This record gives sequence, C-alpha cells and structure tokens, in this order.
Amino acid sequence: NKITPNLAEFAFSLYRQLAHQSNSTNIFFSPVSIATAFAMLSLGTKADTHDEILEGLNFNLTEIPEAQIHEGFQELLRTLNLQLTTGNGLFLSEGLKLVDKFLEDVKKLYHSEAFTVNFGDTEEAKKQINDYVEKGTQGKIVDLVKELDRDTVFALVNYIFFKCKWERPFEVKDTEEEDFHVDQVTTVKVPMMKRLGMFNIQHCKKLSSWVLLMKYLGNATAIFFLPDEGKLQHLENELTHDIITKFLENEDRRSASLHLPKLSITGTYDLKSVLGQLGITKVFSNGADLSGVTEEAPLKLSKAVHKAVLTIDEKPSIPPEVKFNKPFVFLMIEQNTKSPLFMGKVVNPTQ
Repeated sequence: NKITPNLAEFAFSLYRQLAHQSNSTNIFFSPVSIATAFAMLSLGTKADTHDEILEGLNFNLTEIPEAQIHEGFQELLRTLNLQLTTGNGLFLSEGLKLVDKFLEDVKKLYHSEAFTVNFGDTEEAKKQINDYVEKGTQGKIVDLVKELDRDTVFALVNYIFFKCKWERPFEVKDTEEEDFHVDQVTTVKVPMMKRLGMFNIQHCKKLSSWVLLMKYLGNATAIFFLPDEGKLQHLENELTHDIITKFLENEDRRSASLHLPKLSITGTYDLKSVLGQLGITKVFSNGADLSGVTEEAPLKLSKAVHKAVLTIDEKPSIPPEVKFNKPFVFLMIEQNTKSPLFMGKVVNPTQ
C-alpha cells in the first residue's frame, strides 16, 4: 500500500514518543485507528490546519497526492470489515450549522458517526460520549472520557477493541502461573500459556532479540520481540518497517518450547498532547480552520481521546525454551496491507 511505509514510521515515531514517558508502563495503541481518525478529520480542515495533520501522520505533502492518502485508508478500512471492534465518534455542540458534505464523507469513507450534544452540561455530555464508547463495544470500555473543558464545542473519540483467536490454539491445561521479571529485582506472577511445536520464531542478531510471528484467525499477524538482557531500548531504536517486511516474507519454521503470557491490556491516550509532539497543534487551538465541518462558526477540537483494548488467551535435538516472561515489544500487522494494526510494550501483564 502506498501509505503502509508512512503508517509504519508514524507507528514507530508514536511509539518512541510514548516510550519517552519512561519504562514501567504498559504501552498499547492502534496506529491505524489513530491515523484513520485524523485523516478523516482532515476532510473538514483547510490551509495550515489540514497540512499539519497529514504531515504529523508522516505524509510528505510534496511527494504523495492527498487522493492517494485517503484512498490508502479506503482500502485499509475496506479490509477491516477478524473479531475487531473500532469506531470514531464526532461530538459537536448542538446548534451548529454542520456542513452536510463533511457528514456524508465521514460515514461513506470512514464509517464514523457524528453526534450533536449539549456541552453546556459538561458532566452529562461526558456521560453521553462514554455511553457511545460503552455501547459501541458492548461494555468493553467504560468511562473513557474522564474530563471535559468548559469551552468544549467539539470532541473526537477513537476506540478499538481486539480479542481474536489464534489459528493454532494453546491447550488450557498447560496454562500455569509463572514468574514475570518486570525488571531485575521486582518480579510478578502471571498466567502463562505454553506449547511445544514448530513456530515462525527466530533470533535476530541485529535486533539482539527473539522474534516470534504467529498468525491470527483472520487477516492479522502478531510479531513478538523478546529483547536480550539490557537490549530493550536497543530493540526500540532499531525497529524499522523494512525489518518487519523481512520477517513477514521469511518462512523458516523451527521447533521451540514457547511460554507466552495470557494477558489483557488497555491503552488510553489524550491525542491532543501526544499528537502535539508530532506537530499537530493548530486543529486543537482557537485558530483552527474547520470550515469544512461548520461554515460560519469558529470551531476547534477541544478533546481527542484514543482507547485500545487487547485480550490474549489460548483461543525431531533439544528445542529452545523461549519464555516471554520479561518486558517485550509486540506488533499486530494487518495481513493484507502489511499496516500495523496495534503496537505496544508489555512491562507487566497483571496491570
């Protein structure tokens, strides 16, 4: 896909930014869902506001036409509907003369929903937004938005929930509690899945990590990066889209004793500050050019929140014993487009 190299580097730049909030916190987000949410938002923006959004998503505006950018997200969204739940909620103040052109493209191209709410009642508007998140995933995510500004007129919520089955399941009788070294001294107890068999697992000398690829029931592939002792940040700095491609084409099977933790992690992020570090600020300020959304009315994106939820469960010489019992990076790749559906780091499964 013409945007997959751009999405992959946006994913890594976003991950590197979140990893600079230090080590001991579980990172998990969907680069596809965030990039799709703001590419869709760009349809209502113009001038510098429009350019910052696409530049912040790692699109060189002097090298790729915007029609290809929105076409790139067109096919990527055409693929996603796998056991994946995703949606975008645009919440605008009641009494705003919305531009019908933007509302049609939001549903037609990105399958996103726009709502009218009374932000003059901050507590109730927050409840209305969280109910859409709660109902949209059938209770999976509750009370997403925790605060709202007093001057809010426009809020964007992007959610994604993933709990899918492996193609090759683990046997539940094997799952047992093991040690998870969060660092060299702390340790914690975690339910660990285990299986002996042939895996697409290899040890990479460049990354200094074990790399495991496992295929999903659907168009998804999970890549697990288990770093060597003291090589976690080395893993984070040497990750490129090219290395992901070299692993997805490699088809070397090999036997191992895999210990993979059963875990359920969630990620919550305020995109206003996180995407501000990538240069997307004008849309969050009073000078925003949102004339594509409402024509004769000033508008700005007061609140933008992302929430991603994951659930991992079961569903001839001496083989190596590869145990994911210490902090490790992982990456979910959409099989068709080779785009990163999810990326994150697991420092503590219990959290």
